[PDB]
Amino acid sequence: SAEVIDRFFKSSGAGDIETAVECFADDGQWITPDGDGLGTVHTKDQIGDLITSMNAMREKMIASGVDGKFESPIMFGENMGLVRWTVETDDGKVVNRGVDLFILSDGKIVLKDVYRKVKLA
Amino acid sequence: SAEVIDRFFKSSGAGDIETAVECFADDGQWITPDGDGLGTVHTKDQIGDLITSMNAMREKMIASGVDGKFESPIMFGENMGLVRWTVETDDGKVVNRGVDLFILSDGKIVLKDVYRKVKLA
Ligand SMILES: CCC[C@H]1C(=O)CC(=O)O[C@@H]1CC(=O)/C(C)=C/C[C@@H]1O[C@](C)(CCO)C[C@@H]1C
Ligand SMILES: CCC[C@H]1C(=O)CC(=O)O[C@@H]1CC(=O)/C(C)=C/C[C@@H]1O[C@](C)(CCO)C[C@@H]1C
Repeated sequence: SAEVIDRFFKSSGAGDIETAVECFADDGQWITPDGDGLGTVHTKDQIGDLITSMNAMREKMIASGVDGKFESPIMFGENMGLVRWTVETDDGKVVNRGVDLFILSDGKIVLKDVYRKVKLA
Repeated sequence: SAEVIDRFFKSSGAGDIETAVECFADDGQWITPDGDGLGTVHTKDQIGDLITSMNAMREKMIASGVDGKFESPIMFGENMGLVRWTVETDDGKVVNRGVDLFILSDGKIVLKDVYRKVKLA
C-alpha cells in the first residue's frame, strides 16, 4: 500500500522520531547520499539521531531561504517506491535534485537509499 | 523482459554506438549523475556522443587501475530495472558506488537516470 512511506515522511517531518524509526524493519537500512562516495549506512538504532540532525538543518536551510520538496511516490514493485525530490529557493529555483528509493517488505521499510545529483568542481 | 538493458550494456561497452543509441525510445532520456547538481539530460540524438566519450575515459581509468563493475538488473515493475554499480581498484577496493535506474516501455529505454554517492569536502 506504500502507506509506510507516507507514515515515515509525516512523522519524520513533524519530529515524531519514534514513529519514524518504527517504520523501518529491524534489519532495515537508511543509506545517505554522501558518505565519502560510498553512502553512509544507518541501521534502525541510528535512524532517530539522523532524523533529529536532518530536521535541525532543514530548519536552518528554511531560514536561509531553501527547502526540500518531495513528490508522491512512484510505485514499481508494490514493494518499491521512488520519491523524487528537489532543493529549491522560495521563488522555485531548483539547486539540487535527487531520489529516495524505498524497498518495502511486510509494511516496513527495508531500505531507504538516497541519491543526489552531484555538483562538481 | 529487460533484454534491452542487456542489449544496451553489451553494445555500449563494445563501442557499438548505433545499436546502443537505438535501445532508447525516440523520446527517451539519459540523465547523468552530475550536471551542476541537477543532472545533465541527454536526448537520443546526444547519446551516441556520450557513450563515445565515456568509453574513452573508461579506457583511461582502466589504464590508471580503476574500472566499473555492474550488477545484473533488479527488476521491479517489469518496466523498471535498477542496475547497481561500483568503481573499484584491481584488488577490489570500492571507491564509488551508484545506481542506474532504467524505465522501459515497449522494449525501449525511456529513461536511464544515473546517480552516484557523493564524496564531500
Ligand atoms: C543542509 C544540507 C542539505 C540536506 C542534507 O543533505 C542532510 C541534512 O542534514 O540537511 C539537509 C536536509 C534537507 O535538505 C531536508 C530538506 C531534509 C528534509 C527532512 O528530512 C526528513 C528527515 C526525511 C528524509 O528526507 C524529514 C524532512 C522531509
Ligand atoms: C573517469 C570518470 C568516471 C566515469 C564518469 O563519471 C563518466 C565518464 O566519462 O567516465 C567514467 C565512466 C566510467 O567510470 C565507466 C566505468 C563507464 C562504463 C562504460 O559506460 C557505458 C557507456 C555504459 C554506461 O555506464 C559502457 C561501460 C559500462
